[PDB]
Amino acid sequence: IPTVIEAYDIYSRLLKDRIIMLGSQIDDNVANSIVSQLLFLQAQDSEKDIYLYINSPGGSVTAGFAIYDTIQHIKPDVQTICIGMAASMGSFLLAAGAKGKRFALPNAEVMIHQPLGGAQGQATEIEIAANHILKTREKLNRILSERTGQSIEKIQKDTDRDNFLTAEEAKEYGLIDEVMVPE
Amino acid sequence: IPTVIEYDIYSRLLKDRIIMLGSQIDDNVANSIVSQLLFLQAQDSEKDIYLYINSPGGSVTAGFAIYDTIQHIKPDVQTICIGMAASMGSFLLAAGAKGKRFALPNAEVMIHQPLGGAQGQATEIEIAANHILKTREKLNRILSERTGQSIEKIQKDTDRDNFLTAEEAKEYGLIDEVMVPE
Amino acid sequence: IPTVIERAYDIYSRLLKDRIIMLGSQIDDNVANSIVSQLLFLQAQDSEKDIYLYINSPGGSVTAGFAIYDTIQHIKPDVQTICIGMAASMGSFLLAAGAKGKRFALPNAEVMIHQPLGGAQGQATEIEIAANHILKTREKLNRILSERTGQSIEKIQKDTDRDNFLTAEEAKEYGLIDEVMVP
Amino acid sequence: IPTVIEAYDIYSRLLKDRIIMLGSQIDDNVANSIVSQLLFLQAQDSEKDIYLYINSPGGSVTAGFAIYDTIQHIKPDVQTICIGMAASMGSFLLAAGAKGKRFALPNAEVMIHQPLGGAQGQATEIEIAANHILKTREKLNRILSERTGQSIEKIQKDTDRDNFLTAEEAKEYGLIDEVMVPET
Amino acid sequence: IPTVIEERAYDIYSRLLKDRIIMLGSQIDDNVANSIVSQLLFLQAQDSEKDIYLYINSPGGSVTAGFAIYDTIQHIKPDVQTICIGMAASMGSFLLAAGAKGKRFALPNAEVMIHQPLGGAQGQATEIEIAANHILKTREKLNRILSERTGQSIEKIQKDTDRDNFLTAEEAKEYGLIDEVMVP
Amino acid sequence: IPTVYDIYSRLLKDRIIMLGSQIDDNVANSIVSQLLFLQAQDSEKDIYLYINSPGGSVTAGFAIYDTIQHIKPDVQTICIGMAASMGSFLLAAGAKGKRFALPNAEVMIHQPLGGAQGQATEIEIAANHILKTREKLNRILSERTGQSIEKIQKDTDRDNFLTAEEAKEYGLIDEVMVP
Amino acid sequence: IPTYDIYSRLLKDRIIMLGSQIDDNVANSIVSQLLFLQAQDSEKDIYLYINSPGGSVTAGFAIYDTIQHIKPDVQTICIGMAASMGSFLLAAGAKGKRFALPNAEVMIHQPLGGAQGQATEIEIAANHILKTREKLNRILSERTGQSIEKIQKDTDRDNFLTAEEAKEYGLIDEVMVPE
Amino acid sequence: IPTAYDIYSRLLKDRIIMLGSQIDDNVANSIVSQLLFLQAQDSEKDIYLYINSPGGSVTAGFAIYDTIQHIKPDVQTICIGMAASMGSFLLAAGAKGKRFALPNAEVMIHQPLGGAQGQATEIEIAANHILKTREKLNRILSERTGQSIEKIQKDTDRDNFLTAEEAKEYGLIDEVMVP
Amino acid sequence: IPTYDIYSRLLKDRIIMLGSQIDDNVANSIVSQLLFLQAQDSEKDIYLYINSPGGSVTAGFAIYDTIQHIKPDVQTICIGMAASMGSFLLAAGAKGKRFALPNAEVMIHQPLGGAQGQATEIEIAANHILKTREKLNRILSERTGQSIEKIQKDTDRDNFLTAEEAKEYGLIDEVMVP
Ligand SMILES: *[B]([O])([O])[C]([C][C]([C])[C])[N]C(=O)[C]([C][C]([C])[C])[N]C(=O)C1=[C][C]=C(O[C])[C]=C1Cl
Ligand SMILES: *[B]([O])([O])[C]([C][C]([C])[C])[N]C(=O)[C]([C][C]([C])[C])[N]C(=O)C1=[C][C]=C(O[C])[C]=C1Cl
Ligand SMILES: *[B]([O])([O])[C]([C][C]([C])[C])[N]C(=O)[C]([C][C]([C])[C])[N]C(=O)C1=[C][C]=C(O[C])[C]=C1Cl
Ligand SMILES: *[B]([O])([O])[C]([C][C]([C])[C])[N]C(=O)[C]([C][C]([C])[C])[N]C(=O)C1=[C][C]=C(O[C])[C]=C1Cl
Ligand SMILES: *[B]([O])([O])[C]([C][C]([C])[C])[N]C(=O)[C]([C][C]([C])[C])[N]C(=O)C1=[C][C]=C(O[C])[C]=C1Cl
Ligand SMILES: *[B]([O])([O])[C]([C][C]([C])[C])[N]C(=O)[C]([C][C]([C])[C])[N]C(=O)C1=[C][C]=C(O[C])[C]=C1Cl
Ligand SMILES: *[B]([O])([O])[C]([C][C]([C])[C])[N]C(=O)[C]([C][C]([C])[C])[N]C(=O)C1=[C][C]=C(O[C])[C]=C1Cl
Ligand SMILES: *[B]([O])([O])[C]([C][C]([C])[C])[N]C(=O)[C]([C][C]([C])[C])[N]C(=O)C1=[C][C]=C(O[C])[C]=C1Cl
Ligand SMILES: *[B]([O])([O])[C]([C][C]([C])[C])[N]C(=O)[C]([C][C]([C])[C])[N]C(=O)C1=[C][C]=C(O[C])[C]=C1Cl
Repeated sequence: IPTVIEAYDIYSRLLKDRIIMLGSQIDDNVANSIVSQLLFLQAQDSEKDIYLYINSPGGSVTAGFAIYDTIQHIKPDVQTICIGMAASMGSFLLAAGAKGKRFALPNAEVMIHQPLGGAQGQATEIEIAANHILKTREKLNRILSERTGQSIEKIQKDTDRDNFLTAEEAKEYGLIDEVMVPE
Repeated sequence: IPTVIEYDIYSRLLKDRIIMLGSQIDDNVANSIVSQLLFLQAQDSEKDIYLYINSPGGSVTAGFAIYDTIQHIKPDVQTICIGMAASMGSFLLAAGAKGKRFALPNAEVMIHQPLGGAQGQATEIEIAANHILKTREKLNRILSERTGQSIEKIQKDTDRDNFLTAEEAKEYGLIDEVMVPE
Repeated sequence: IPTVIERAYDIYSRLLKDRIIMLGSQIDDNVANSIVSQLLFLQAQDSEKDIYLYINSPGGSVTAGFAIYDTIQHIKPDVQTICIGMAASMGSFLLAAGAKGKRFALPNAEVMIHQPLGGAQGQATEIEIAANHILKTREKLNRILSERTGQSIEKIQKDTDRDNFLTAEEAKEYGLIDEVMVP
Repeated sequence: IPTVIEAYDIYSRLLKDRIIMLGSQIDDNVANSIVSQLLFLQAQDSEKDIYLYINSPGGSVTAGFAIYDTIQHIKPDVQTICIGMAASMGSFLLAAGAKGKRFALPNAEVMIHQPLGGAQGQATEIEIAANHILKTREKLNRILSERTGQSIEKIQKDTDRDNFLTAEEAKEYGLIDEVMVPET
Repeated sequence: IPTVIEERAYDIYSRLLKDRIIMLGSQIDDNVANSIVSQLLFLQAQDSEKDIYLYINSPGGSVTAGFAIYDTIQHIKPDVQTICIGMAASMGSFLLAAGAKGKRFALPNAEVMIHQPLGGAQGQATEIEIAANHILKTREKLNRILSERTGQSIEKIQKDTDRDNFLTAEEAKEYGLIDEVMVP
Repeated sequence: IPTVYDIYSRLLKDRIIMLGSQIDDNVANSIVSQLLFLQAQDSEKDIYLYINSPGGSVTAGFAIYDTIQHIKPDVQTICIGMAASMGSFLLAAGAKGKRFALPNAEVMIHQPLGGAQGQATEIEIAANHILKTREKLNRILSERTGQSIEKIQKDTDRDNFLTAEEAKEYGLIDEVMVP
Repeated sequence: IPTYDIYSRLLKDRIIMLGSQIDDNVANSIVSQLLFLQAQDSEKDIYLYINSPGGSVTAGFAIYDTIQHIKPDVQTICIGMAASMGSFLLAAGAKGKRFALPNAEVMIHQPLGGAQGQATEIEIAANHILKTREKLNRILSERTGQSIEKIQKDTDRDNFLTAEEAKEYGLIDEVMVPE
Repeated sequence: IPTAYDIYSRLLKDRIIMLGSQIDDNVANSIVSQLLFLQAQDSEKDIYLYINSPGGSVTAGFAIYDTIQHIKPDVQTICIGMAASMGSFLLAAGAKGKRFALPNAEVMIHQPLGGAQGQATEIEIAANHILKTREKLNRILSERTGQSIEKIQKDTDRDNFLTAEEAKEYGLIDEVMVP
Repeated sequence: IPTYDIYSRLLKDRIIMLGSQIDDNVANSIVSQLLFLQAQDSEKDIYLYINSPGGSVTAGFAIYDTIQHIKPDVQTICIGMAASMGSFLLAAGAKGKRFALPNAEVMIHQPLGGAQGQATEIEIAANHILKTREKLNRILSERTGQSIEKIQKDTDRDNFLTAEEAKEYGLIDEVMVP
């Protein structure tokens, strides 16, 4: 990763212009970094927009909600820009950007689906894990319904299996507001 | 395994209608035990069969293959716990002919709820959870019928591993008698 | 596996003398070759007397299963099928394949039906060929199961979308078996 | 494998009735056994038909040709019966049965495709390996052309990728003569 | 981890630490506890009166590593606000409840999970007995503290932690693990 | 194993059972089966159980122990090489007056070993189980040897190696077998 | 890497080196570099050197869409090999400013992937990779002037082109002759 | 192993036992069983024990040693190839006057080896056990060879390789078997 | 590596060290160094030391084409060993300015590779590597003055040359005397 001397790595240089790059799977380490960058940018300027680029195959639901809740909590608008692919928790965070400021580039892909997990142990323990993942799915569907304007029942049906959308399809669905046309 | 010349030792016992269940219960063990029970019924439909059980348990469906065959055939199947009858082992111990379920004095019996795993989409985990919960209800109902304990008590007593002495298993209704030396 | 002396038989060979075949494992080509050989042997010994096929199987290969299925339908003797323990996936398909009126399950036996599974890796063209093959296989399985059960192809498709666990009595109601063998 | 006491394993008992079961991948060990079974049966009776059941995903080309050439060499007709699947060298051996006596059961699958292999080393060594596998494909296509009545050009096109056929499609192609229908 | 230049160069976490923010975003082990304790001691020395903000996104971890953090929080003079984002499970939720009373928060979609300790023991019966007594005494200590931090009885905590118990942020507030759900 | 019958099958004809390995469920199943077979052949004649074993599973050992006590024939026990742990427990289980060791055979006694993993409640259950198992073993060994439960508990806290003569003094055997 | 590291020094002159497989980390870096260069000067050309065996389609489209989005022209220069997503990005440079060195190789082929699971899941994955191929073919048609039908046929298997053949194909505009 | 008897079973008919491997519990159980079988067939006729062994477990060796000393028939021992460690101990255990080695056979003597891991107390118990084992081995070897315990202790401090003639001079065997 | 690190210090004097197998990472670095030096001074010679067992053909051609493209002369100096793609790059230096030290070794041979899959795929891979060999032989013929037919025979198997033999072959111009 190259250096820019004004010495910054390229990502730290973009962060100076309020750009955050989410370009990997979402785990607790990534979420801790993204959250810290959001809190830092709010402290630097509580009113100017932040730009969150998303190229992510997804990852942990709780790590994703750390980012989601921080976006909703802070005062600046967070624009979201999908490049490459926003899948699974990636597409959920894309839909979480400020309304009117959610974008995808024309050949970027969006994929939505239901949560996945594992459970092992006594019948009672499997029951607890199943109830938890089902309640998690309900919470995700309810929020995505609010962010897209689609009904919970439609979101549930449309996420039963992997569902791949073009940028234009994601706009029609309500996951983004605009397909970004070239400058 | 030694040989007996009039057989491996187990085949020689089978001639006397004794079946030795001395391992974990998987599909291979169940197929063998079921085949032995069917053979013994065909050889003599009226004489008792003796099923010795020293087993840590195993697959529920494999256990039910054995359980349903015991209940289906005409001869009574006596069950004799030696060493340990745990989990599906204790369920099969309790499945013997009423009045003919035994444990040796220092044999141990353990009962608990089923265990398993589930991986995949939330919908798939839900299907797996419902299946293991329905399996537990079926096991508990049958154990209630075999012991005389209420389903509610069986559910409470199997929440975690529950180790019983032979005398405790008799009091519980899992066996009929502790076998005294001859 | 114990021995029985009448010469000397292993327990399974002794049951085969009474026209009983035990299918008690996963279904692969080696198992299918053994089951088919036993069926052909029994038909040659007596083309009129019933055969008893016990099934305790988690399933396996579709093509290995169809070697067994087609042999059952081809030979002259009726093949009774008896589920003990579990008949899942290709196991339940073969259970439903027994002579009509002579398909049985023990009371606590489990039956599970679902759609085929597989894998494919390589170029897009190769993945397409593999996808078309498994989809055509599912259509064939559904058509036969409709014929064996009396259910419509549309209902079978819906009911096999995910793992579907049936009790012996439910399998009878579904048309997969004819009777529960009650003690 | 169960035993039959007349003591035979089940396969030895079928071999007494001139039935050979090919139920695995085709490698040198399987070919050696099948060839030995064919030679034995001819020695027992040079006039009576042999029955070769095929449920195979395929395997080695040279092991397959050991079986193929033995079938064509011996005097008895060898009937071939596809159950389950006959793929790749398996479908080639299915087509090698006596004409008029090649069968598939109704739900059996047949798959044809081109040979596969590997090559590693110097450019010259890769060239030799490529020429060998290409010549092998030409040999297979020519024989399959003769067994099916299809042109070499059509077989080449139809085997470029994995090509799955139903039993009825295999009859239409000329790989088998009849679909064995159940009395039922 | 990006850098911020103020020239003094900070990683992003060092920059937040300048504003008295500590980020606990991983499993809790001895290395993590040593870092957190050191940060808490550093912040107390910089200003013994100003609040500290401890963000918690953690699946839990070692009980003794957790108590190093817990005891340091209670020992130092500044109030430590705790803020759950994502998930506070197991030793994570214990530390969430350890924040200054009135200053324990969770974000609206954050999850809190409470349960009993887990461990392992191998060796002689005497050794297994010692390990069992130790983990049971550890559980009693945890329950007693959680009773004091939440206002719930020890008997209720024991029952509610028998198996994994997942709470929403609002349920955690009702339980007494936090004081408020932080609204946007 | 040479043929005569394999060598062990030939000894079994003379009512000799060789326990010469670790004790697991498979070994216990075989030994129990041999004991039941010998009782069915002749319910009055003595059985000879040779023991050279490092020990093994407690429940597998109790399957053997309870069968010895259940059947009618006396079972003589003969320690050759080593009888350790559950091996020494079975040695002490032979018919009183008919428990032997060869002069250079070793006997070792110690407490049970095991594992426990999971929630505190699960660890508690496993600990209680292994502790009750030790109490059961000590009670029986007390009855078999004449030593108090307190002495057995103290003496099995760690590995305790005994010579044949020491095993006789302890009450684990009745006689050291002289040539 | 010698010392700015050498790549950072080239970046000062608006030169980006894509010299590896294309994964999400590489795409994130290239996109960031492109965005940085546009912010420094929105009018001056950028030079993207490509020596790559290919990689992820979505990572490649992150770079592709950023190239088309920003205002500066991006020249592409193939050195060594541009294969698969590498050759797609080569064709993505500003028209008239796509180059290859005389002995550089270009290879085009269809996408590859995997699918595992239920028949329905395999169907979804197959449809996805097939739609991805249609999208790639459509864009490459626009970039080269070849028809979608021709691109489909020519990418059925690995198709290796010399620099001059790549110019004839329309993937580049000129073969770079020595200065 | 050629063949109805396998070759070893055929030799056992002539009262020949072949010890041709490392000595573990399985081997000891087999050798002991063969010795008991031969005594039961004929309590007066000599037994011939061939030894080609690198050694092995001390307790397994003593199961064989004590059985040799217990039974009524004389056991001749014949070293072919090598008798090392417990192998040489068993060679010396044959009937006095009937211990042989072939001319090019090797004999090796040394002290016991083992391992210990755990608490200081556990290491102490293991050390005391192996030291007492060494004392027992040296005492018996002194009786079998006529050498003093002090000399055996010195001569086994490290690996000590003897020719057949040296083993005779030492007292481990009685005669070298000449062709 | 002591520390400018020692290599960065040599680069200031227009010296590039190629001291490893040739893969894409190494080629990317060498190319960048060549472009940097040309931008610093388009007229002064560059010195490329080569101690390499060879490596990827396409990575080698990235370096080869950059050497031929830039304006400064690139001197090549073989120390230790130049094998395979290493010796190809040695021969690629400016004519009159290709050197080897007296005990350095040069080895030439044909390309190597692998191919797995359907017969058609093996055919494509075989054709590709054979065309690559033809391309390499043609360029080496131009750089050495040997016929393509002679290069083909001489590279059929591993062919080890002394520095003096490499000079006689035309792979280098001079053996560097102390
Ligand atoms: B996506 O693959 O990023 C998806 C989230 C979408 C549905 C919004 N991520 C998950 O579902 C993750 C996948 C793991 C492999 C990281 N699952 C969880 O975070 C999770 C949630 C709840 C439970 O309860 C048992 C388990 C799991 Cl693993
Ligand atoms: B016991 O440990 O033998 C127990 C049976 C008792 C409760 C009667 N066995 C099981 O519960 C087995 C354990 C496996 C490790 C073999 N569990 C099952 O057979 C089973 C049943 C149902 C499901 O549904 C998901 C899973 C499993 Cl794994
Ligand atoms: B069951 O698990 O036995 C199921 C069959 C049911 C639906 C009747 N078996 C399969 O679906 C098998 C699973 C493998 C792991 C053995 N799948 C196939 O046999 C099969 C069929 C078709 C294709 O085309 C790509 C692949 C596979 Cl793997
Ligand atoms: B099929 O998978 O049986 C196929 C034969 C068909 C085309 C008639 N088998 C092969 O192509 C085998 C595959 C191996 C994995 C066993 N390939 C060969 O026998 C073979 C032939 C020629 C060459 O020359 C290099 C290589 C190989 Cl591997
Ligand atoms: B939680 O998973 O963070 C939980 C703590 C809660 C109940 C407050 N953590 C533990 O219980 C840890 C889990 C390990 C995998 C790190 N357990 C211990 O720290 C611990 C405590 C006491 C004993 O005594 C044997 C063992 C263990 Cl492992
Ligand atoms: B000895 O090592 O044979 C000993 C028995 C003596 C004390 C009579 N064996 C055991 O203690 C075995 C050791 C295992 C490694 C096989 N332990 C058990 O059988 C046992 C008993 C009880 C519990 O409860 C947790 C566990 C175990 Cl593993
Ligand atoms: B090339 O090898 O870079 C090729 C892209 C060309 C055709 C433009 N890359 C791929 O095809 C990659 C290869 C992976 C091994 C990284 N494939 C994908 O990115 C991809 C696309 C779509 C699907 O759907 C199932 C899977 C995959 Cl893996
Ligand atoms: B020789 O290698 O056979 C030697 C015996 C001679 C000295 C008579 N064998 C041993 O010393 C064996 C070696 C093991 C690798 C099998 N040692 C023991 O049997 C033994 C004895 C006592 C102790 O106490 C801790 C340990 C061991 Cl391992
Ligand atoms: B030398 O080992 O550097 C040699 C180059 C000489 C002949 C000028 N390098 C290769 O031949 C390399 C070897 C690899 C192990 C890196 N081969 C290729 O670069 C190459 C070229 C073409 C093909 O087509 C299939 C494959 C390979 Cl691997």
